Amino acid sequence: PTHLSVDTKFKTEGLCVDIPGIPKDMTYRRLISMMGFKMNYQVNGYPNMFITREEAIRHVRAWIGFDVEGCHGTNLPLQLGFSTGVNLVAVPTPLMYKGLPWNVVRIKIVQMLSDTLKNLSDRVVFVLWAHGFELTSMKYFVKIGPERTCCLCDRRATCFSTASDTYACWHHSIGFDYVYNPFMIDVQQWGFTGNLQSNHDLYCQVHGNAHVASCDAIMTRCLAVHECFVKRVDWTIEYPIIGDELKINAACRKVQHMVVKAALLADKFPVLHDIGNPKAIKCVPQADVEWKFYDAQPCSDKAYKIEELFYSYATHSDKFTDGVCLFWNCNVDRYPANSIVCRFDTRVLSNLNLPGCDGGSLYVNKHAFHTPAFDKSAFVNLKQLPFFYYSDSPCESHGIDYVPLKSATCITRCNLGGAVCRHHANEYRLYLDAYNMMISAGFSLWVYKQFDTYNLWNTFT
Ligand SMILES: CNC(=O)c1cccc2cc[nH]c12
Ligand SMILES: [Zn+2]
Ligand SMILES: [Zn+2]
Ligand SMILES: [Zn+2]
Repeated sequence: PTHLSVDTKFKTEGLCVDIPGIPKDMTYRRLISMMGFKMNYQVNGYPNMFITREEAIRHVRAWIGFDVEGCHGTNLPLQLGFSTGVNLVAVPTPLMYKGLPWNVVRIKIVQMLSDTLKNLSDRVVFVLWAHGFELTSMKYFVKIGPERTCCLCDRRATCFSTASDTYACWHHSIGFDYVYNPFMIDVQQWGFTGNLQSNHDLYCQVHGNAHVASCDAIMTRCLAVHECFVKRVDWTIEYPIIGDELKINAACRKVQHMVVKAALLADKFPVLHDIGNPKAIKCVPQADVEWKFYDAQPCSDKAYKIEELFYSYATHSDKFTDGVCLFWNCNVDRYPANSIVCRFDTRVLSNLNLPGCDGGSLYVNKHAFHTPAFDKSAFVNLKQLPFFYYSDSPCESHGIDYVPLKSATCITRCNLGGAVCRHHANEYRLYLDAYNMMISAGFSLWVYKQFDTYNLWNTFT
């Protein structure tokens, strides 16, 4: 069982208000036929328009919530809402657009999906809370057939043009009018009691219901993300490389060793309390410090209460007041004052970060991590960690042309002694690039208020 069988049953109770008299017994095969799509027995890579919950999770970057509200059935106009906040009105003659015929509506749909998805996925997954009109309207903007490649490149075809009779991916679809071979999934098939708003509002206070189709489309994708990434967590699923994943991850490792090593040199803490990843390793292996590890998986729902991390039942818990605490991506409600902290800012706009549930976001870099909403108050006992570069390594070149470096934040023997050497200038600039890579990727660094880089200069005496 790799794909969803067309002979699987589709619960139709949710479709009987827009479609009165629909059979209770219904397969995907009969539903697709009813929707106007002739699969004509095809073994060419597109076995079903609808996908499994598992296939949907592997393709989370393609998720676009879709809702159609029957505004006034090729007799009345339809309001087409997308989780992008777009509302289009199709006529059969929070961004809201006036009534227009399908021939122009379908052009806008291709433009919008292509701009949204080109840098995220090779496909679209229409996430629905199906009531009837969204499925019966797909024949107006969707064409299906064998799997294909773009006319201008080797990527999988996601759009079709009736004007030129050619196929294109999301990058080369300008002027294309049909969505080609889309995927879709009905959230109602997962067995819910009650309507969309009641199920959504159980877990999210951030998306309201302004009664437009995009509002439902957003709430639908939000509820799907909650079910698949907040309540259900699968860290085994790997996701393709689409951006700066390898550079961002390497930068995080360089930044972590740098910041922790400098803190241990500047304030000579005897013990370090490392909380978070149960698979974490000593980021500064040569440090003198007593390195103690505490297991806490990434919290995907709400941030950990600092108090519950010490709830040791009938035994005494450790005193974190001695030494320093390292919370590298361990999201707590209020950090202790003696901490070094890396906290992902969920508000960041990027191709790695997808909108999440209740203010949080779904960070997808090798794995999907739903992260709780960023909260500035978690850092009240700390300060924003300033940029600095520290190096005790020898001033030795080993060899890109050179411009002399002048910086107050290059903490080296050469800078103390008057002039930065070529090696430390190359290393400072590389470290500044990795630092900016990680900050721009959404990460934020915080440190105990007594942290001072002035204390680092005397480690050369
Ligand atoms: C930081 N957390 C602790 O010191 C600790 C120590 C011993 C048991 C438990 C259970 C939860 N936390 C514990
Ligand atoms: Zn292409
Ligand atoms: Zn929501
Ligand atoms: Zn030097």
